[PDB]
This record gives sequence, C-alpha cells and structure tokens, in this order.
Amino acid sequence: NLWVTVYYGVPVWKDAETTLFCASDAVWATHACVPTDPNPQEIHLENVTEEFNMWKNNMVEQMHTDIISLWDQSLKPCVKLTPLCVTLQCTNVTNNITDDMRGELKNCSFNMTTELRDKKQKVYSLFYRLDVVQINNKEYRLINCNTSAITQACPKVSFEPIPIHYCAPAGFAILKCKDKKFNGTGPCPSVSTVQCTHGIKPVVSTQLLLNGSLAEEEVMIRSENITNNAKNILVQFNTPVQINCTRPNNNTRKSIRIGPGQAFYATGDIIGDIRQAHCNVSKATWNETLGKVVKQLRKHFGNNTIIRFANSSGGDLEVTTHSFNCGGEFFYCNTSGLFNSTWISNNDSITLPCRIKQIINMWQRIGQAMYAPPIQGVIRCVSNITGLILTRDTNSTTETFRPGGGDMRDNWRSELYKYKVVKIEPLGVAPTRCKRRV
Amino acid sequence: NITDDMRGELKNCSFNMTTELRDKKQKVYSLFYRLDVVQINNK
Amino acid sequence: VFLGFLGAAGSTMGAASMTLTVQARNLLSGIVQLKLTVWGIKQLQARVLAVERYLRDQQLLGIWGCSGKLICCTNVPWNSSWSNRNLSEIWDNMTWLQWDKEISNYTQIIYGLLEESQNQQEKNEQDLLALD
Ligand SMILES: *[C@@H]1O[C@H](CO)[C@@H](O[C@@H]2O[C@H](CO)[C@@H](O[C@@H]3O[C@H](CO[C@H]4O[C@H](CO)[C@@H](O)[C@H](O)[C@@H]4O)[C@@H](O)[C@H](O[C@H]4O[C@H](CO)[C@@H](O)[C@H](O)[C@@H]4O)[C@@H]3O)[C@H](O)[C@H]2NC(C)=O)[C@H](O)[C@H]1NC(C)=O
Ligand SMILES: *[C@@H]1O[C@H](CO)[C@@H](O[C@@H]2O[C@H](CO)[C@@H](O[C@@H]3O[C@H](CO)[C@@H](O)[C@H](O)[C@@H]3O)[C@H](O)[C@H]2NC(C)=O)[C@H](O)[C@H]1NC(C)=O
Ligand SMILES: *[C@@H]1O[C@H](CO)[C@@H](O[C@@H]2O[C@H](CO)[C@@H](O[C@@H]3O[C@H](CO)[C@@H](O)[C@H](O)[C@@H]3O)[C@H](O)[C@H]2NC(C)=O)[C@H](O)[C@H]1NC(C)=O
Ligand SMILES: *[C@@H]1O[C@H](CO)[C@@H](O[C@@H]2O[C@H](CO)[C@@H](O[C@@H]3O[C@H](CO)[C@@H](O)[C@H](O)[C@@H]3O)[C@H](O)[C@H]2NC(C)=O)[C@H](O)[C@H]1NC(C)=O
Ligand SMILES: *[C@@H]1O[C@H](CO)[C@@H](O[C@@H]2O[C@H](CO)[C@@H](O[C@@H]3O[C@H](CO)[C@@H](O)[C@H](O)[C@@H]3O)[C@H](O)[C@H]2NC(C)=O)[C@H](O)[C@H]1NC(C)=O
Ligand SMILES: *[C@@H]1O[C@H](CO)[C@@H](O[C@@H]2O[C@H](CO)[C@@H](O[C@@H]3O[C@H](CO)[C@@H](O)[C@H](O)[C@@H]3O)[C@H](O)[C@H]2NC(C)=O)[C@H](O)[C@H]1NC(C)=O
Ligand SMILES: *[C@@H]1O[C@H](CO)[C@@H](O[C@@H]2O[C@H](CO)[C@@H](O[C@@H]3O[C@H](CO)[C@@H](O)[C@H](O)[C@@H]3O)[C@H](O)[C@H]2NC(C)=O)[C@H](O)[C@H]1NC(C)=O
Ligand SMILES: *[C@@H]1O[C@H](CO)[C@@H](O[C@@H]2O[C@H](CO)[C@@H](O[C@@H]3O[C@H](CO)[C@@H](O)[C@H](O)[C@@H]3O)[C@H](O)[C@H]2NC(C)=O)[C@H](O)[C@H]1NC(C)=O
Ligand SMILES: *[C@@H]1O[C@H](CO)[C@@H](O[C@@H]2O[C@H](CO)[C@@H](O[C@@H]3O[C@H](CO)[C@@H](O)[C@H](O)[C@@H]3O)[C@H](O)[C@H]2NC(C)=O)[C@H](O)[C@H]1NC(C)=O
Ligand SMILES: *[C@@H]1O[C@H](CO)[C@@H](O[C@@H]2O[C@H](CO)[C@@H](O)[C@H](O)[C@H]2NC(C)=O)[C@H](O)[C@H]1NC(C)=O
Ligand SMILES: *[C@@H]1O[C@H](CO)[C@@H](O[C@@H]2O[C@H](CO)[C@@H](O)[C@H](O)[C@H]2NC(C)=O)[C@H](O)[C@H]1NC(C)=O
Ligand SMILES: *[C@@H]1O[C@H](CO)[C@@H](O[C@@H]2O[C@H](CO)[C@@H](O)[C@H](O)[C@H]2NC(C)=O)[C@H](O)[C@H]1NC(C)=O
Ligand SMILES: *[C@@H]1O[C@H](CO)[C@@H](O[C@@H]2O[C@H](CO)[C@@H](O)[C@H](O)[C@H]2NC(C)=O)[C@H](O)[C@H]1NC(C)=O
Ligand SMILES: *[C@@H]1O[C@H](CO)[C@@H](O[C@@H]2O[C@H](CO)[C@@H](O)[C@H](O)[C@H]2NC(C)=O)[C@H](O)[C@H]1NC(C)=O
Ligand SMILES: *[C@@H]1O[C@H](CO)[C@@H](O[C@@H]2O[C@H](CO)[C@@H](O)[C@H](O)[C@H]2NC(C)=O)[C@H](O)[C@H]1NC(C)=O
Ligand SMILES: *[C@@H]1O[C@H](CO)[C@@H](O)[C@H](O)[C@H]1NC(C)=O
Ligand SMILES: *[C@@H]1O[C@H](CO)[C@@H](O)[C@H](O)[C@H]1NC(C)=O
Ligand SMILES: *[C@@H]1O[C@H](CO)[C@@H](O)[C@H](O)[C@H]1NC(C)=O
Repeated sequence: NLWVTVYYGVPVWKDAETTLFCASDAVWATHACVPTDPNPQEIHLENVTEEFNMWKNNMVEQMHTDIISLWDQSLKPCVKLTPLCVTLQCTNVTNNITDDMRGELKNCSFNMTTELRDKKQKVYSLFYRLDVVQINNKEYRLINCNTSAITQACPKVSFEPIPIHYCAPAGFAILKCKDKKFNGTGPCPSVSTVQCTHGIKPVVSTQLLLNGSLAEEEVMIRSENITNNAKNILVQFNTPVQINCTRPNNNTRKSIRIGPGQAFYATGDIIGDIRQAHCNVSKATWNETLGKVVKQLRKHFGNNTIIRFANSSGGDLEVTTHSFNCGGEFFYCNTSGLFNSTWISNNDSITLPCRIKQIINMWQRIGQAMYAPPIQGVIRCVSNITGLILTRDTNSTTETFRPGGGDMRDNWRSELYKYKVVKIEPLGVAPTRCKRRV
Repeated sequence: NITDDMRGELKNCSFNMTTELRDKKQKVYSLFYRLDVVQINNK
Repeated sequence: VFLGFLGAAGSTMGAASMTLTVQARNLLSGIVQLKLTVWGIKQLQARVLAVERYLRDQQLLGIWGCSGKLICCTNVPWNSSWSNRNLSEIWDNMTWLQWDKEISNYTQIIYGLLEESQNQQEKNEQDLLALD
C-alpha cells in the first residue's frame, strides 16, 4: 500500500503577479538601481510547454506606472515656471522674404519679474505658435496656463532612453519563450527561462515604434482580436528601417535670470539654414517592408482582398502626428508621406515635414505640463523603425489601415510579450511505497 | 426678507482678486459667514 | 550532472527528484545586494516578500516532523480517492506539473493529516517510552 510522502523543491509554478524591480549597468532617471550581473544566465527547458498571454501580462502595467513615477520625481526638484503666465506682446518674424517658413515663431516681449522682486524687466523670447495662443502687436498666452502650471525640465537631466532589465524576487521565475512564432497567446513548444529580462529602452513614441527588438522569420502580426476593428494591430519588423531626422537651426539660449535665484532658459536667436525640420526615409526600403507587412495581412483576410493605407482620422495633434523625443526636443511629423498606399488583390527618399513644440503633455495626462528647454545648436539624429501601431478601419474586399497610439502601455507590451512571471511552489506531496519507523 | 429674522449672518463681500492672468486683477464677490470674517480696525 | 535552475522541470517526477537542491538554493536565492525614489521601496517590498514566501511553507515542514527536507516519509496512508494510479503510471510517466494538475484538488485535505495525525501520535508515545 502507498503512503503520503512529502517533497520539497518541486519544479512547479502558478501564474501570479508580484512586484518587479529593475537592473541596469552602473541621464534619464536611473541610478538608484541594482547593477546587472556580468553573466546573465538562462536555460532552455526541453519538454516544457505552456501558454502565454501578452494581453493580460501585468508586467506592462507596472512598467508603465513606474516610468510615470520616475518622470514626476525627476521634475519636482526642478524650477517651476509659474511666473511666466503673463500677457505676451508678439509680432511676426521676418524670415527670408517672401515666406516659406511661415514664421512659426513670434518675437514676443513682456514685463517680467526678476530676482529683484520689485522693479521688473522688459525681456523677449522666441516662441512657437504651437505653444502660444492669441488672447481675445497682439496679445498672446502660454497655452498651458488655462489648464495647469508648468515646470521647466532641468538643463542637466537628459531624456535618453536607457536599457532597463527587470528581475523577479526569489520564489518567482522569469519565463521566456524562444519560439519565433507567436500569435500573441497560446502554447509555446520551445520555452526557456532567464534570471532577468533583456535591456529594454523606455522609448516614448506614437504611431511608429523606435529602437525596439527585431522579429525572426516573417513580419509579425499581433492583435487582441483581428476581426474586431475596435482593437488595434501590432506589427513587428524583421529589418531595421532607418529614419534620419534633422533640425537645422544653430540657435542660442538667452537664459534670463527670472529668480530670485532660479534661472530660466529662454530662446535666444535663430540662425543658420532656416529650413523646416524634417525626416529622411529610404523610400524603396519602406515600400519593400510595407509589402512584407501586406503579405501577412493577406494571410488573415484572404487571397482576394484590397489593402489601402492612409493617415489618421485627425484631431488632437498628439495622436494625429508622429510624436517622439530626440535630444530633449519634441517632434511632431506628418506621416502622410509614409502611410499613403495601396495593394491590389493578389534615391529614392521621402521627406516628412515636422513641427517643434516646447509645451508637452505626457501619457495623455492632464493636470500638469512640462516645458522643454531649447537645446542649443543644430539637432540631428537617426534611429531604427522596428514596428507599427496600426488600426483597422461595404466590407467584402477593400480594407483601409491607419497609424494610431495614445496608450503607451502598447509600447511596453510590444516588447514584454516575450516574458511572463510565475510563482514557484516548492512544497508538494505524492504517493510512495514507504512506512516511516521510530 | 424684511424685516430681519435671519439676522443676515452673511455679507455680500467683494474684492480685487488676482486671477490666472497674474497682472490684471478682477473685482469679484462671494457670500461669507460672519463667523469666518472679522472687521479690520461698506466696511 | 549539473543541469541548472529548473533544469529537470521537463522530466518525470522520479527523474526530477534527482536534482531538487539545484532548485532549492534559488527558492530564497539571497545576495541581490534623493530618498525613496522608484524602486526605493519596491526592492524593499519584493525582498521582504521573498523571505515571507519562503518561511511560510518552511514552517509547515518544521511542523511536519521532517526538517531534513526535500524528501521524507510519513505514517499517513494514501487514500485511493486521491487519483488512483499505479507507481509506473505516476512516477515513471508524469511530470510534477501534470501531477499538481490533478492532486491540487485535495491539497488542504491532505495537509490536514500531515499537519496532524503523526505529529500528534508519534509524541505522547515517546513520552511513554521514556517511562523507563
Ligand atoms: C541616413 O543617415 C545615415 C547615417 O546615419 C546615412 O548613412 C550613409 O549611408 C550611405 C549608404 O549606406 C553610406 O555611403 C556609402 O559609404 C561608403 C563608405 O563611405 C566612407 O568611406 C569612404 C571610403 O570608403 C569615403 O570616401 C567616404 O567619405 C566615407 O568616409 C562609400 O564607399 C559608398 O560609396 C559608394 O556608393 C555611393 C552612393 O551611395 C557612390 O556615390 C560611390 O561612388 C560608391 O559607389 C557610400 O557613400 C554612408 O557612408 C553612410 N554614412 C555613415 C555615417 O555611415 C544615410 O545616407 C542617411 N540617409 C539619408 C537619406 O540621408
Ligand atoms: C510693461 O509693458 C507694458 C506694455 O506691454 C507697458 O504698458 C504701458 O503701461 C503704462 C502704464 O499703464 C501706459 O502708460 C499710460 O498710458 C496712457 C495712454 O497712453 C497715458 O495716458 C498715461 O499717461 C500713461 O503713459 C502705457 O500706455 C502702456 N503701454 C501700452 C502698450 O499699453 C509698461 O509700461 C511696461 N513696463 C515696463 C517697466 O516697461
Ligand atoms: C525681437 O524683439 C527684441 C526686443 O524684445 C528686439 O530687440 C532689439 O534687438 C536689436 C538687436 O539686438 C537691438 O538693436 C541694437 O541696439 C543697440 C542699442 O540700441 C544699437 O547700438 C544697435 O545699432 C542695434 O539697434 C535693440 O536695441 C533691441 N531692442 C531692445 C528693446 O533691446 C528685436 O529687434 C526683435 N526682433 C524683431 C524681428 O523685431
Ligand atoms: C472579436 O471582437 C468582435 C467585436 O469586438 C466580436 O464580434 C462580435 O461577434 C458577435 C458574433 O458574430 C456579434 O454578436 C451578434 O451580433 C448581432 C447584432 O448585434 C446579434 O443579433 C447577435 O445576437 C450577436 O450578439 C457581435 O455583434 C460582434 N461585434 C461587433 C463589434 O461586430 C467577436 O466576438 C470577438 N471575438 C472574440 C474571440 O471575443
Ligand atoms: C489625412 O489626409 C486626409 C486626405 O487624404 C485629410 O482629409 C481631410 O480631412 C478633413 C477632415 O475630415 C476635411 O476637412 C473638412 O472638409 C470640409 C470640406 O472641405 C470642410 O467643410 C470642413 O471644415 C473640413 O475642413 C478635408 O476636406 C479632408 N481632405 C480631403 C482631401 O478630403 C486629413 O486632413 C489628413 N490628416 C492629416 C493629419 O493631415
Ligand atoms: C500633411 O501633408 C499633406 C500633404 O502631404 C497635407 O495635405 C493637405 O491636406 C489638406 C486637407 O486634406 C488639403 O487642403 C484642402 O485642399 C482643397 C483643395 O486644395 C481645398 O479645397 C480645401 O479647402 C483644403 O485646403 C490640401 O490640399 C492637402 N495638400 C495636398 C498636397 O494634397 C496636410 O495638410 C498635411 N498636414 C500637416 C499637419 O501639415
Ligand atoms: C480694487 O478695489 C478697490 C476698492 O476696494 C479700488 O480702490 C480704488 O483705488 C483707486 C486707486 O488707489 C482710488 O482712486 C483714487 O482715489 C482718489 C480719491 O478718490 C483720487 O484722488 C484719485 O484720482 C484716484 O481715483 C479709489 O478711490 C479707490 N476706491 C476706494 C473705494 O478707496 C480699486 O480701484 C480696485 N481695483 C480694480 C481693478 O477695480
Ligand atoms: C453682491 O455684490 C455683487 C457685486 O459684488 C452684486 O452684483 C450685481 O448683481 C446684479 C445681479 O446679478 C447685477 O445686476 C445685473 O446687471 C446687468 C448688467 O449691468 C443688468 O443687465 C441687470 O439688469 C442687473 O442689474 C450687477 O451688475 C452685479 N454687479 C456687478 C459688479 O457685477 C450684487 O448686487 C450684490 N448683492 C447685494 C445684496 O448687494
Ligand atoms: C524530454 O522528453 C523526451 C521525450 O519526449 C525524453 O526522451 C527520453 O530521452 C532519453 C535520453 O535521450 C532516452 O533514454 C534513453 O533511452 C534508451 C532506450 O530506451 C536507453 O537505452 C538509454 O539508457 C536511455 O534511457 C529516452 O528513451 C527518451 N524517451 C523517448 C520517449 O524517446 C527526455 O527524457 C525528456 N527530458 C526530460 C528532462 O524529462
Ligand atoms: C503676420 O503675418 C501673417 C502672415 O504670415 C498675417 O496673417 C494674416 O492674418 C490675418 C489675421 O488672422 C488674416 O486676415 C490674413 O488672411 C492672414 N494672412 C495670411 C497669409 O494668412 C498677419 O497679418 C501678420 N501680422 C502683421 C502685424 O502684419
Ligand atoms: C483652455 O484653453 C484651450 C486652448 O488653449 C481651450 O481649447 C479650445 O477648446 C474648444 C473646446 O474644446 C475648442 O473649440 C478649441 O479649438 C480649443 N482650442 C484649441 C487651442 O485647441 C479651452 O476652451 C480653454 N478653457 C477655458 C475654460 O477657457
Ligand atoms: C538598427 O538595427 C540593426 C539591426 O538590424 C542594428 O545592426 C547592428 O549594427 C551594428 C553596426 O553595423 C553591428 O555592430 C551589429 O552587429 C548589427 N546587428 C545585427 C543584428 O546585425 C543597428 O545597431 C541598429 N541601429 C540602432 C540605432 O539601434
Ligand atoms: C493563398 O494562396 C497561396 C498560394 O497563392 C497559398 O499558399 C500556400 O500557403 C501555405 C502556407 O504558407 C503553404 O503550405 C503552401 O505550400 C502555399 N502554396 C504555395 C502555392 O506556395 C495559401 O494557402 C492561400 N490561402 C488561402 C486561404 O487559401
Ligand atoms: C498619396 O501618394 C500618391 C503617390 O503614391 C500621391 O500621388 C500624386 O497625386 C497627385 C494627384 O493625383 C498627382 O499630381 C501626382 O502625380 C501623384 N503622384 C504620383 C507618384 O503618381 C498623392 O499626392 C499622395 N497624397 C498625399 C496627401 O501626399
Ligand atoms: C478517502 O477520502 C474520501 C474523501 O476524499 C472518503 O470518502 C468517503 O467515503 C465514504 C465511502 O464511500 C462515504 O461514506 C463518504 O461520504 C465519502 N466522503 C465524501 C467527502 O465523499 C473516504 O472515507 C476516505 N478514506 C479514508 C480511509 O479515510
Ligand atoms: C512598391 O513596389 C511594388 C512592387 O514591389 C509596386 O507594386 C509599387 O508600385 C511600388 N511603390 C513604389 C512607390 O514604387
Ligand atoms: C495499475 O497498473 C496495472 C499494471 O501494472 C494495471 O493492470 C491496472 O490497470 C493499473 N491501474 C489502473 C487504474 O488501470
Ligand atoms: C478539481 O475539482 C474542481 C471542482 O472542485 C474541478 O473544477 C476540476 O476539474 C477538478 N480536477 C480534477 C482533476 O478532477
């Protein structure tokens, strides 16, 4: 007869959420974080299979709110720009006649309170017409002042995305499938496990995904519900698509001592190649990759349907255009130049017009706003487009797709789908032929 | 309502108030209980 | 042969029992190594939860007179209603995950007798053997 035998160290686990913590090397917000191991360990697990589900992966939720928390903490100790909310006296800026630049900035002046709380000083600064609005030269207002206060980001702190690793506490395991195929959820024939995750950069962007990871095999299409056009579609590329964006303005920073003590960085003068900031895209590369994407689409909609690509529905600029950070500066680009195509039934280069804003609102959050300091000198950078955030638009053939975003949990999820966290249960029992003596 | 059973108890106070436009102020008003306010030194 | 953490997870319960310690070590792990700040109380909380997580079950093994754990026998007989399979149908043809899939239904029920029967009776008895 068999008896109850007690076992400990049993290799079993249940899907469970706990509090994850970071790790990264030894700028943005990361210093108070445990350095990574010089030899991150892993182990493929043979005969071990189980389901993943990226759409209920609470790792995303934590990461999201943690990044937000970091953001706020990095701003509290910086200078508040409360006394900037004043009536502005502004005029057009006579760019090289006649007018290709459309101005876009105003030579605003105003009676400003200085360190000598008492006698004020008439000063001036160049502002983008996206930041200011006419009251009622003419009178203008900082747009934020009708919604909330605004804080100047410190000139020392940066916004450069840094690779972050996530680790689980003892008793919890980081599981990672290596299956090159994945529908977004279901069993994985090839499952491994790791100490911690790979370095993920906290890149904030809409519409287009930047500097992410690459997919293997073919282009990956992932969606909570492909047939439901109330949902959206994640597209992961196989090959990095280069994009090179430039701001050809060797401008200065006429910092103004609007104390007491604390200093404000206003916009000095704009000189150099007065052209609109824009992005350069390899056209043939875009066409080629887009085609590869359409192949996938064909595979989930039929071998006799029509695929069209267009821009967004419009509205809030933050959603309408492609937003991203380069070197502290915030760009808004008209991606109509990319998302304008079509496919049937079965250099060259592209220039994307961009705009610059200085007053921005993070993560759709209202109640506060952050002032970007102007960055001195010409700003230009390059990155890898590694995926798309697409939405699905008389429904028997032609379908139209367009870029979206808004919810930045989407961005984190586009990477964390490779991971899941489980809770180990060391204690188990089993029937064994054994009668225990004294 | 005349004559006076309520004893007032509130005053129709007005004042030059600083607004969102730190600069040009706005004459506003508000009803306060005489338990909240006290005479300095209409009054 | 050293396999690695959970290296035997994809094997039969008999096979897996070979290397329970390789797992045991990292069940508590250890090491790890402007105030507050994000992570400031998260590494705190997590590292705490690890300790609790561990001891909560370790104490049960303390109560279930074994202590010298990973494996030990009892004097509680196995009730046939708790998944009636043969040893070769169990130990030589089933993983631990597959095992739990079934037996998990009677977890607290089995714990009842483990928490008690023997622990109660093994003692008293001894106290009586100490009479002389
Ligand atoms: C997006 O931005 C990236 C940078 O971030 C730009 O990258 C350039 O891409 C091109 C194409 O891949 C590269 O051009 C090729 O470079 C080769 C080597 O250049 C260096 O070394 C040579 C000697 O070997 C020097 O003479 C030269 O000054 C460089 O220092 C050249 O061998 C190639 O020449 C051949 O192709 C060109 C046409 O492309 C022909 O004209 C030639 O006759 C010859 O056949 C070629 O120039 C370039 O080096 C990359 N730059 C860097 C920094 O890596 C992309 O250009 C950019 N896209 C947009 C639209 O601007
Ligand atoms: C801060 O800049 C504002 C303009 O943005 C200056 O406003 C000027 O303020 C004075 C005082 O209110 C005005 O002067 C008065 O004007 C009337 C009519 O012209 C005249 O009758 C009075 O004798 C007196 O001069 C002035 O008109 C007004 N300017 C405008 C454009 O409205 C203010 O002077 C600035 N402060 C600093 C310190 O320079
Ligand atoms: C933007 O508005 C500012 C004022 O807010 C204008 O500032 C003016 O800038 C010029 C160039 O720096 C200054 O002119 C120089 O002044 C000195 C002394 O008066 C003189 O020696 C030089 O020959 C020259 O004229 C001017 O004084 C300055 N004004 C003030 C109030 O400081 C600027 O012109 C505006 N830009 C636009 C396009 O209107
Ligand atoms: C993926 O999501 C889509 C939409 O979010 C789900 O589509 C829904 O599918 C059901 C079954 O075809 C539709 O229900 C039927 O609707 C008609 C009219 O309302 C009603 O007469 C029937 O009694 C029945 O409820 C439903 O309307 C349709 N929703 C929409 C937006 O078209 C689909 O079920 C989702 N798939 C997953 C696995 O959940
Ligand atoms: C994306 O590109 C499309 C064109 O491919 C742009 O379509 C434009 O959308 C707006 C909003 O639906 C239309 O404006 C409305 O037009 C009517 C009549 O002209 C007018 O009564 C309204 O006051 C309003 O302006 C506009 O006509 C339409 N253009 C065309 C060609 O149909 C859309 O604006 C683009 N989005 C981005 C962000 O640029
Ligand atoms: C994004 O860039 C596209 C061009 O690549 C811009 O397209 C322009 O969109 C507007 C709205 O659909 C078009 O305006 C409408 O045109 C008709 C005819 O000229 C006129 O009847 C309407 O009153 C209205 O102006 C405009 O023609 C179209 N441009 C071209 C080249 O097709 C769009 O404006 C850009 N968005 C950003 C934010 O700059
Ligand atoms: C805010 O409300 C106060 C009353 O609560 C207003 O006070 C008025 O302030 C002006 C300037 O100090 C006084 O005007 C001066 O009065 C003298 C004598 O009447 C006259 O000689 C001067 O030419 C000048 O008008 C005015 O008398 C004073 N009112 C009272 C009740 O003391 C002030 O105007 C208000 N501000 C706003 C923006 O309405
Ligand atoms: C309490 O004090 C406030 C001022 O702080 C007094 O406000 C006055 O309220 C009346 C009723 O809302 C306003 O009268 C109306 O004005 C319009 C335009 O002038 C006129 O079309 C109507 O026929 C009517 O008279 C009056 O303008 C407003 N005063 C101001 C400064 O806004 C209120 O009367 C005070 N209550 C007590 C009991 O005295
Ligand atoms: C992963 O699951 C596979 C089955 O899917 C297990 O395969 C077993 O692997 C061992 C080692 O290659 C084989 O054992 C050898 O078999 C020969 C003949 O029976 C015997 O001569 C050797 O002494 C040795 O036992 C075993 O037969 C093979 N099983 C089958 C079905 O082919 C592997 O054990 C699994 N790994 C885990 C960790 O459980
Ligand atoms: C500043 O220049 C702009 C053009 O760059 C002028 O814009 C005009 O503004 C009025 C009022 O909104 C409109 O009636 C005109 O149709 C606008 N013109 C165009 C080209 O859109 C504005 O008038 C200029 N200000 C100064 C003082 O001259
Ligand atoms: C706060 O100011 C903003 C502009 O800075 C106002 O926004 C306008 O809101 C109406 C209603 O949604 C739209 O018709 C306008 O197009 C918006 N303007 C812009 C710039 O988007 C808003 O009305 C202001 N609130 C207060 C109470 O005045
Ligand atoms: C763009 O992504 C590509 C991967 O497709 C990156 O390629 C690496 O490029 C460097 C420089 O040539 C090589 O050292 C690496 O070995 C390349 N990787 C592979 C996979 O071939 C490139 O680094 C990416 N750029 C950005 C800015 O991240
Ligand atoms: C669409 O038609 C293509 C052929 O034009 C079909 O392609 C097959 O796809 C499967 C999956 O990749 C392969 O197993 C076959 O070998 C492919 N056939 C050939 C000719 O390459 C695909 O099955 C079609 N889809 C529909 C729904 O019928
Ligand atoms: C959408 O892109 C197409 C090209 O893919 C653009 O097509 C141009 O359309 C106008 C109007 O019919 C013609 O004058 C051009 O010759 C067309 N170009 C070519 C390549 O055929 C169209 O302009 C684009 N729309 C947007 C808003 O940029
Ligand atoms: C084994 O445990 C089961 C319950 O898991 C016990 O089942 C009882 O069995 C008797 C006989 O069939 C019935 O009178 C009871 O009603 C059953 N209980 C329930 C919960 O269904 C069985 O008694 C146990 N055997 C041992 C030796 O204790
Ligand atoms: C993209 O290339 C495909 C063929 O691969 C072609 O059908 C389409 O016209 C191309 N687009 C561009 C802009 O040339
Ligand atoms: C127990 O295994 C024996 C063979 O060893 C078999 O005859 C019997 O069927 C098994 N038990 C079950 C419930 O079938
Ligand atoms: C365990 O019993 C629950 C109901 O109490 C049931 O949902 C599940 O299927 C059971 N498992 C076994 C192996 O029968």
